[PDB]
Amino acid sequence: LIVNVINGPNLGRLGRGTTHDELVALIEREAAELGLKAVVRQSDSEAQLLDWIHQAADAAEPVILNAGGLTHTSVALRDACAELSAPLIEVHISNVHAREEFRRHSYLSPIATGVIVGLGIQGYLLALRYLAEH
Amino acid sequence: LIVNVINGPNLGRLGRGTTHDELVALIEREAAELGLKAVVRQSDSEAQLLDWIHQAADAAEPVILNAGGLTHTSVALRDACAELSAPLIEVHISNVHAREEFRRHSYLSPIATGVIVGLGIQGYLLALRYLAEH
Amino acid sequence: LIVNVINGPNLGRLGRGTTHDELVALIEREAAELGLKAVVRQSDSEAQLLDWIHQAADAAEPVILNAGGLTHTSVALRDACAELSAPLIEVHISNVHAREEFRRHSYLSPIATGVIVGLGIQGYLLALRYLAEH
Ligand SMILES: O=C(O)[C@@]1(O)C[C@@H](O)[C@H](O)C(OCc2cc3ccccc3s2)=C1Cc1cccs1
Ligand SMILES: O=C(O)[C@@]1(O)C[C@@H](O)[C@H](O)C(OCc2cc3ccccc3s2)=C1Cc1cccs1
Ligand SMILES: O=C(O)[C@@]1(O)C[C@@H](O)[C@H](O)C(OCc2cc3ccccc3s2)=C1Cc1cccs1
Repeated sequence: LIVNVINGPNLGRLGRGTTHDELVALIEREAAELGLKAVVRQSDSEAQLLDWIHQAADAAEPVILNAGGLTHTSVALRDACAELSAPLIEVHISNVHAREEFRRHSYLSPIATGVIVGLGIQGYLLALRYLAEH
Repeated sequence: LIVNVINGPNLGRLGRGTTHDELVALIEREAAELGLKAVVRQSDSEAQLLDWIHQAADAAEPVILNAGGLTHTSVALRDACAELSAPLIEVHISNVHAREEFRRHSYLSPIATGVIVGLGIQGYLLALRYLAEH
Repeated sequence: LIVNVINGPNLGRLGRGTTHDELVALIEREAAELGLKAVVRQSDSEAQLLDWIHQAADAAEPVILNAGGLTHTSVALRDACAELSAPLIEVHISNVHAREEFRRHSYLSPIATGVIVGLGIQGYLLALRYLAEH
């Protein structure tokens, strides 16, 4: 049943139209409809994100991760994620391939099961549906 | 009146001749002379720096930012700064163009109003004077 | 007598055969045999690692540093380490030259006294022995 949705730096600033709290609500509702339980967490702290990934590794739970800027920069986060035995779906709200070159490189994509970008907040919901059907 | 001066990693080690406390004193005095209030904050924690940038975004206040090593490495910090509606002045005490190649690239400069480097601690004071006259 | 052994992100996950606690035990025992005192610390937080490096700088104590993913990414950590007056030995358990290209670049190596990689946990013990004989 359990899927961990982990949001990284700046994701708490969503909507300041959809706020981060509203995103949590949308994800939780969709998870319920799919027979899952979504646990949604956000932090601007890499160490906090690492701890949540460690917990998912210990629990053998899947992760939907939007790491924000750390996607492009953090080897530590990638390496934490490499311990996950369950699927890892990388999500970006924006199309990271449509702006600065540096955003087109992700440390996470090579070790993720898959990646969804540019489909807005629905990307999280589509990631949930992937996990439900697998 | 209010200008946020935000110092990143290692800036607390200044003078260990001018210490970070002495830098705060110099900035506060100059701000007073210019009819401004400077709020000076330093942290080695990226998450703390992000929170201070978020607060400046919410308050529509300008920021003078010396991000230390994060200047060259942090997309998360750049992205937080992109939310600022008021001016962002990037400051470096040292001339970052006169040593290692990696220091000559800043994630902040492309989104800053302007950048002052190599003028020592006076760089902060000159940034204050820019904001006062604008 | 005192050598600071500082472990960065993900090192707390060792053995989850040798756990991080067992690594601490092995290092402490070897330090004792060499007439040293090893102080072993681990954190997933860059800010915490920076504080431990600052303390070693203030105490003029040597550092054996395995920075984990931050080895490849953190200018802030490198810059903190540049304040150290005593030796800095960079250690990696794995051979960082035998996998992804990005692991073959270290911000720490150019400012370290030396570097040991790929010799497993014994790398820490060999670093201790270097410091003991110098
Ligand atoms: O597309 C993403 O999900 C992304 O992982 C791309 C990543 O390159 C960037 O650091 C980021 O962080 C930069 C941000 C921009 C922004 C705009 C409006 C409200 C909040 C935020 S946070 C985000 C996260 C995004 C969320 C929404 C659009 S991008
Ligand atoms: O020039 C800067 O302001 C800079 O943002 C350049 C940046 O590349 C570097 O990570 C850093 O951080 C490296 C440091 C060096 C140093 C030397 C003496 C006392 C404190 C510090 S902290 C600094 C910050 C600087 C402050 C003073 C000189 S450079
Ligand atoms: O070789 C190292 O010491 C290294 O600094 C290499 C570095 O590139 C990597 O981020 C890391 O962090 C990735 C990790 C992998 C792993 C595997 C088994 C148990 C724990 C960990 S943590 C480590 C630290 C390592 C420890 C053991 C093997 S690599």
